[PDB]
Amino acid sequence: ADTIVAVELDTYPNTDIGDPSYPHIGIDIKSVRSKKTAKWNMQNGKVGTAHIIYNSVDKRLSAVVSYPNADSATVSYDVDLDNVLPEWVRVGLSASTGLYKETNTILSWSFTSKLKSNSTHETNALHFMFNQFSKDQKDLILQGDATTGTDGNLELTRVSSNGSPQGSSVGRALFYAPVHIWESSAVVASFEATFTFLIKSPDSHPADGIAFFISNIDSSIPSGSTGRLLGLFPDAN
Amino acid sequence: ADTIVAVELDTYPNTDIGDPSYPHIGIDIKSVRSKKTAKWNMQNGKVGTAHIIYNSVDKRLSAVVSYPNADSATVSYDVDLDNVLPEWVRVGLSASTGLYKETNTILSWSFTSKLKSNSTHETNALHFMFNQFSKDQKDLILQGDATTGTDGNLELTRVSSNGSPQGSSVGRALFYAPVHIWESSAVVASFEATFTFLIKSPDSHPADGIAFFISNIDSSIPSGSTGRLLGLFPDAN
Amino acid sequence: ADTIVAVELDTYPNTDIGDPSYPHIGIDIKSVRSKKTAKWNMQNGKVGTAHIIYNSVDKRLSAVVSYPNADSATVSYDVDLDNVLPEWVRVGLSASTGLYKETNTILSWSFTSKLKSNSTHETNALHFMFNQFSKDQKDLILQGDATTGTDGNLELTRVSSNGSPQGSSVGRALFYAPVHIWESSAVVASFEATFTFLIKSPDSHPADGIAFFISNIDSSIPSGSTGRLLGLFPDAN
Amino acid sequence: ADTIVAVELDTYPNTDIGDPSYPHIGIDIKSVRSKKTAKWNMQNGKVGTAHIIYNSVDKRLSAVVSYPNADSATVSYDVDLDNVLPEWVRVGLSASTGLYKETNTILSWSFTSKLKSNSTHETNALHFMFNQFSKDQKDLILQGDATTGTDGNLELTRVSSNGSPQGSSVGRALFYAPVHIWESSAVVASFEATFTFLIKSPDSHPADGIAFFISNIDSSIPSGSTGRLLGLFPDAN
Ligand SMILES: CO[C@H]1O[C@H](CO[C@H]2O[C@H](CO)[C@@H](O)[C@H](O)[C@@H]2O)[C@@H](O)[C@H](O[C@H]2O[C@H](CO)[C@@H](O)[C@H](O)[C@@H]2O)[C@@H]1CCO
Ligand SMILES: CO[C@H]1O[C@H](CO[C@H]2O[C@H](CO)[C@@H](O)[C@H](O)[C@@H]2O)[C@@H](O)[C@H](O[C@H]2O[C@H](CO)[C@@H](O)[C@H](O)[C@@H]2O)[C@@H]1CCO
Ligand SMILES: CO[C@H]1O[C@H](CO[C@H]2O[C@H](CO)[C@@H](O)[C@H](O)[C@@H]2O)[C@@H](O)[C@H](O[C@H]2O[C@H](CO)[C@@H](O)[C@H](O)[C@@H]2O)[C@@H]1CCO
Ligand SMILES: CO[C@H]1O[C@H](CO[C@H]2O[C@H](CO)[C@@H](O)[C@H](O)[C@@H]2O)[C@@H](O)[C@H](O[C@H]2O[C@H](CO)[C@@H](O)[C@H](O)[C@@H]2O)[C@@H]1CCO
Ligand SMILES: [Ca+2]
Ligand SMILES: [Ca+2]
Ligand SMILES: [Ca+2]
Ligand SMILES: [Ca+2]
Ligand SMILES: [Mn+2]
Ligand SMILES: [Mn+2]
Ligand SMILES: [Mn+2]
Ligand SMILES: [Mn+2]
Repeated sequence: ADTIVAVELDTYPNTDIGDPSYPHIGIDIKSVRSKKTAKWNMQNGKVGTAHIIYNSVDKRLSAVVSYPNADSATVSYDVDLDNVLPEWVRVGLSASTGLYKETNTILSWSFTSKLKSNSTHETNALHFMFNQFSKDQKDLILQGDATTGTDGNLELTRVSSNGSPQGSSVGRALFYAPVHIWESSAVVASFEATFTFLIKSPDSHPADGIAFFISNIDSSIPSGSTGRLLGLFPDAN
Repeated sequence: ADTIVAVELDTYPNTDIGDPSYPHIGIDIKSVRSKKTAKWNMQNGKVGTAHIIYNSVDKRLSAVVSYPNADSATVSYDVDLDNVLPEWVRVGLSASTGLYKETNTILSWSFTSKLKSNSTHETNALHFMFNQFSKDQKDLILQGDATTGTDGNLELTRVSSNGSPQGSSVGRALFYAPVHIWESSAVVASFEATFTFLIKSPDSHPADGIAFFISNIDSSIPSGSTGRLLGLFPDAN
Repeated sequence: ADTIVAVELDTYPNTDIGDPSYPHIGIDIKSVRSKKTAKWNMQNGKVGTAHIIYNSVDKRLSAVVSYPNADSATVSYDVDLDNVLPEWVRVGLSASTGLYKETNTILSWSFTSKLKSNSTHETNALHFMFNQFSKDQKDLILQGDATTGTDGNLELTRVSSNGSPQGSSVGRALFYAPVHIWESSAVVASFEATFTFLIKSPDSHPADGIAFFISNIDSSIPSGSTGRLLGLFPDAN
Repeated sequence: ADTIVAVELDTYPNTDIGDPSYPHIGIDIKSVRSKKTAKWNMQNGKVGTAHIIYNSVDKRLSAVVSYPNADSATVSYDVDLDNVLPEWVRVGLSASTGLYKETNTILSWSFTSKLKSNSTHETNALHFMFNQFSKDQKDLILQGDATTGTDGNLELTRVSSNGSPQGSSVGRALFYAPVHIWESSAVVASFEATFTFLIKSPDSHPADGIAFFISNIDSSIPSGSTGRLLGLFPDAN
């Protein structure tokens, strides 16, 4: 299977698999059962912002999710990515729905990664910023039900003609170029990601969530990973 | 077949195909016969720097090549890239040798492209910086004789284990991710590229040169494009 | 006597001193009488964007002003800044009103300057971005009627608590740190500036305009430089 | 007195005031007696690099110092800068010598600070990079014995005409523009600083060290702060 490290914006509580009894943000390391979570007050129909950061000095993965004029939610977890992910990876966004649904619209997404060599202290870096998505975005790899173009946004999951989100949907978008996330021969390594989203649902219980993830370069949506699996894992192990 | 826009650092004069009688830098628009050139005092064995810039406001492609403590060579050409290249392209470096040779070593390469929407005025951007190249640089597509790893450098053309250049060689390196170079519905579009090189040759007359180029995404080294064709064109038309 | 280089967004035509008979954007080099102008379709009440760029390779100062979903206006002028401005300067925004008025509200302002050494080929750079202004913005030098705080915006000229513009007003805002705009020992040098503005007026003829300028570090609003002088020049010579 | 937050590269152990019995790097919060330290293998005559980082999500100040092809030293400390420093500050570098001496040469220095609004989620930023220091660097405030120009470097402490470092010297360099380090109404605040240095001494025990610091905007060298006080504190409390 693929190797996944992700930050999830979980909108639906699946208490039988470790989720707390309320929407939450979490840090997932090779498992959908978050290693750490924090309560999240998701606002249906409002544009939110998620910021993820990691640096090899502290080797701590943190994330903060918030809405304009509102208290934010934050979660952090100490993890050595050199022992979890392959040297080269691809980064992306994923989302899913199951019995319950919601729109999983991405309005913007930026990412920056830097690697400083230990031998010459020279830096290698990558940065990309999307504030508008095109109908034919060649620098993005769309998987599953993900689509771009409508209103210049990226719709990770299926949305019908009348604008209603569909259930049992899963979709992801990965940046085309592989990213050198870590190198034993580097003095300092770090990355940051930011994305704005719009989660809207008709029912009282929206599902299932959105996640920023990092994985092996040839990663694909695990078959049947709709619902609680967030298009990231093959099972709930 | 391929669509090419490039800035050439032509070290060998091929006066039979439009080249001036001296090393020069030039702007090539869909043809190896530069639309504009400038005399270049290449210094065999010294590390040089090349800077290329373009913006849709002025629709002018300019380049400056220089060596520390020496007069620089500059060349500019008016050109609307919207009417020359396809919307999406790939950027890279190319180099070749023929009867005569030279090392076509790249010590660093950076690139930045920005596109501003005409509707929301928001910007999309891409930036990458290579100050060290590794044996397995996954975010680079290597073609022909290009290799990476030795001394953390990118050798565009064939060189022995000691550093001796070989003739009849051609190689290119392209950034993995496609770049959205121009968009009709964009207020301003621009890009810049910078690369440091080391051209060293044992013979009196080195050849054939190095070039920074922009092409269709599926661009490949044209058959037989060694020597004077710099691995960019199929013929000298 | 200050040394001024500026890009003006001239809303009121003063034909007695060289202005064309319509709103326009122009490049002013040590004189309010623009060296080059372009027709500008100012839209009263709407937020617009102005982008200014200059690079030592081409030695050309260009600017583009536009409003979402509308054609833009562009003006360019070839000028060697090392022969016009002192090596060190301060950058800022200025605006004024006279018999007629308008709000000269700045919603955001960014600037980036780079100087690359000719001996070591290394670069010095400065970048600042203001997407929100505070009541006490310590990194900004406010002159005349300029104030910060109201709705997180920078009001260059006097406005009432409700938003009504006042006549006979002049104000400027300069970045606190001096900028090394040019250095003889530099291979390449360049800068870019961007700002969003909101010009609204109750009368049929708004005045007088907004300008992005570069001046000697100790520059101040010339005595009586309200109205047509845009707070930049002592007279209309 | 001033309010100081700093990262010290302490080359001389003063065990009577809390220093460990070996050169070290430390985090100083309003006191020369570091809140946290780490063993540092300083290499006399070699160019080293220091990287400092801080972010409001983890509220952790970290620093890493190293030399090419050698293990690095790292120190991290939990601290909420919002409760230690004033809203606006100035950043700089300081160094000193006492009975024993060393050259406290700075070859490069960069800094970046970002503040994201909680009501608009828009960010304000500042970035500066010095790879070359000029004899008259107007964007730098030099204090005490600090000088610039010699070989394009910044000499924090006095060096004789023969190139020998002098004892009982103290000097600092602060960036001209004040920096908005924290803002209650900001969702995320962060900053990073990097600088290369060259510490050389004929002595068997060089002294006293270099430090990157953040202080009140009107900060000046405390009288008599040579030696173990690193030009940052008035006493060793
Ligand atoms: C029949 O009940 C079980 O299945 C429904 C529907 O599950 C699908 O839809 C949800 C929401 O989109 C996805 O998260 C799932 O992966 C499926 O795709 C669940 O809603 C039920 O959950 C409720 O009951 C559980 C058992 O007590 C509890 O743990 C949950 O937190 C929730 O209260 C239930 C899921 C069984 O795994
Ligand atoms: C026999 O002479 C012709 O061929 C040689 C060798 O050409 C190959 O090597 C060069 C240098 O690496 C490459 O640029 C070519 O593409 C081939 O790979 C050339 O050196 C000769 O050029 C000289 O003579 C020309 C006159 O015929 C003159 O125009 C050139 O400027 C140069 O002085 C020559 C090339 C014929 O096309
Ligand atoms: C009495 O007329 C002259 O003065 C008025 C008022 O000038 C003040 O207000 C304007 C607009 O805010 C500022 O630009 C000035 O600097 C003063 O502060 C001007 O409006 C008049 O201009 C008109 O008439 C001119 C002469 O025919 C003509 O050239 C202008 O284009 C305009 O049509 C006039 C200005 C004399 O200098
Ligand atoms: C007489 O000894 C005391 O003073 C000398 C000189 O101090 C000055 O120079 C040093 C080095 O440049 C600076 O750090 C000081 O601030 C003064 O400017 C010190 O070298 C002595 O230190 C040694 O002895 C101490 C007492 O046992 C010990 O704690 C130190 O670690 C060191 O071994 C000494 C300092 C008294 O405070
Ligand atoms: Ca869940
Ligand atoms: Ca040639
Ligand atoms: Ca006018
Ligand atoms: Ca000490
Ligand atoms: Mn969960
Ligand atoms: Mn040529
Ligand atoms: Mn005018
Ligand atoms: Mn100490």
